[PDB]
Amino acid sequence: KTIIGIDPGSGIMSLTDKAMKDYDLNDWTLISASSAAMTATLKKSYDRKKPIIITGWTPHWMFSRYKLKYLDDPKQSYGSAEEIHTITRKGFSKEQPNAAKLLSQFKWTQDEMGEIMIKVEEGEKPAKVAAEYVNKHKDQIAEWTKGVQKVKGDKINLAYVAWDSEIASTNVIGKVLEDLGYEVTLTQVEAGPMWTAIATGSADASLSAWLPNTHKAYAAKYKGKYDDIGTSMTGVKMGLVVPQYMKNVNSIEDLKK
Repeated sequence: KTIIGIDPGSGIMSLTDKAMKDYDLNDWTLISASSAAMTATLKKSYDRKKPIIITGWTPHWMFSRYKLKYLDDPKQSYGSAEEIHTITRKGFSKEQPNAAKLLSQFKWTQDEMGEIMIKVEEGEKPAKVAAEYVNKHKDQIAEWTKGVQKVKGDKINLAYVAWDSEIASTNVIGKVLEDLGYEVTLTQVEAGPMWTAIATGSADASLSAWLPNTHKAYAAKYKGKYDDIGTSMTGVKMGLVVPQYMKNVNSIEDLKK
C-alpha cells in the first residue's frame, strides 16, 4: 500500500502530497526516490505483473516499454492545462540576442522527444543520440534556427533537472547550439536550485519548466526576476500511474477501496 515517486523537491512531488489529501488517501505513503530507481522498480513489477502506483507524466519512455494508464481526476489535484517551457535569466535576450532567438523558436512534440528518450534508455549517450536527431529531422532544426548566425564560441549555460524528458531536450539544444560555435556546459541541479540559478544568474537559460501549475511555487517565488520566452510543448499530462492490467482500479478514489 504505497506509491513510488521521483525527486523530493520536484514539482509533481508537491502535487502528490495535496492529491493524497484531496482524495483522502492516508493509510498511503509517497516514496521519495530518483528517476533512476522509479522505472527500475517499475520493470521489477510490470514484468512480474505486480500492482504498482507511480508518479507518472507524459512525455515519458515508459509509456512505450509497457502498456500504462492514468487514473482519472475529478478533483483535479494535479491540474490539467500543463506545458513545458523555456526560461532564461533577466537581461539575456539582449546580451546574446542570437541565442535567445534560437531558444525562442524551439517547439517540438511528445513523440519526437520520446524518440531520443527511448534510445537514451536503450543505454546510448545523450550527445551521440542528439547528433543523430539533428540529421534526421533536419528541417525542424533549420526553423529552430531561422535567422541564427553561427557564433564564435560565446559560452552558454544550460542548467537542467535530470528528468528523462529533460535529458532529451537540454542536449538537443545542447547540440543545435553547439552546432553553431557556442561552447556548452550543462549544469545538473535539483528542481529548486534550478530556478534559483536562473533568477540569480548563475545560469543563462533553462529548458526545464513545467507550468503554470507543476512548477507554480517557484514561479511566484521568483516573479519579475526571470524571462519566459518560449513554449516547448503544449498539452502535457501527469499524475498517479498504474500498469494496464489493474483493470479493477481506474481512478484515484478507487485506489483505496
